[PDB]
Amino acid sequence: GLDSHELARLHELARHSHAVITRHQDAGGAYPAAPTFSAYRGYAWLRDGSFTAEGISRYGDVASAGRFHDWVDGVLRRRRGQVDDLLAAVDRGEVPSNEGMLPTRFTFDGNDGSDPWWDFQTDGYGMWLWSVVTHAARHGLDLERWRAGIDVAVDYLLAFWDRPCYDWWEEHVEHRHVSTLGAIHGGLVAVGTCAALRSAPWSAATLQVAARIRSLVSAEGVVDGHLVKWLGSSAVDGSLPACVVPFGLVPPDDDVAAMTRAAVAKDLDVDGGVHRFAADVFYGGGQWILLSALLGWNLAAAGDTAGALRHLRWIADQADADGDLPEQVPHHLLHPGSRAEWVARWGTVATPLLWSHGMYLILADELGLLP
Ligand SMILES: [N+]
Repeated sequence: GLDSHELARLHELARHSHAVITRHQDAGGAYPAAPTFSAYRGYAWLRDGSFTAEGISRYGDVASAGRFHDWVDGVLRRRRGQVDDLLAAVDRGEVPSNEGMLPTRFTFDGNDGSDPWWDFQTDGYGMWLWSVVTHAARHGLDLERWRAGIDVAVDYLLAFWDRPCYDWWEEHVEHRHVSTLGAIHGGLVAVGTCAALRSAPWSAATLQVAARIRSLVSAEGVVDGHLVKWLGSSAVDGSLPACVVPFGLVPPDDDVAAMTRAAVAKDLDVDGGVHRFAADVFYGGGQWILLSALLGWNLAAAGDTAGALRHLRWIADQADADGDLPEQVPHHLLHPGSRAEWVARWGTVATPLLWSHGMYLILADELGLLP
């Protein structure tokens, strides 16, 4: 495995990952995406925050992870009326516009940070349900602390899970993305199998809807034995291993899990750095730390320690002078011509990206390498 040279570098990157996350956590509890990146600064995402919260919970900082769940919970309780209004609209056959839906970007005070016409996404609500249930399980906590916010998220997701929306990458609003469906599935199975939530009025409905998601992925989201980026597509996306671990469309040992890991590695992994999708022109289509971390987590869960380690080492080699992990690195670019216009508009690549550090902590934990 690892000599004490490697073990010391990996331990130090874990401790720094904890530090950069808790130091930039907002006073209100939110985890920001990236404190210094022009286009992300001032906002919080449930997707980034939930994976960040899971790394922090595995690290053992119950206080930090708890303030993030408090923040999300309170933000969702404040949307109780908005969600009830959307459901009542649906019940009158007046299907609301993307412009009326719950937001993607939040301000640290829980307001919409963006107009959901331009970035409507449902995955973050499903990831938060997964995150808070897994945190409560790990540390023996009472979910009643966050139940009223869970109720808002469940109600919203049971109504809107099958709606087209933008993918994790804010593209293709017309499509139903398999990693978005996967995130919602993980959240619903998390609350539906949670003994502390056995009397919730939605308990049975969450597992019936999770089964409806798996039926749709079965019918339109599997080609040549692997998951695909969106229903009706042949291609893969770097986010797809999340549909195995942790969101559980299939478990690690399933043939579709194996074929999906192999398709993602062949089509999108270069020397341990995982690309998002073939067409990606964002900063030239670089190699994403969080996606290398996600593939590595999935190889670990499937019993491929070696492959997991190789991805962890690749990630650790992208750490900068201070131990900060960027969003992505340009060692291999899918569309090199496009990088310059992105550096010009938005600046140097987001560094640190909190989600990079969260995913680092998860993969390190899966390999038993936390201090
Ligand atoms: N695991």
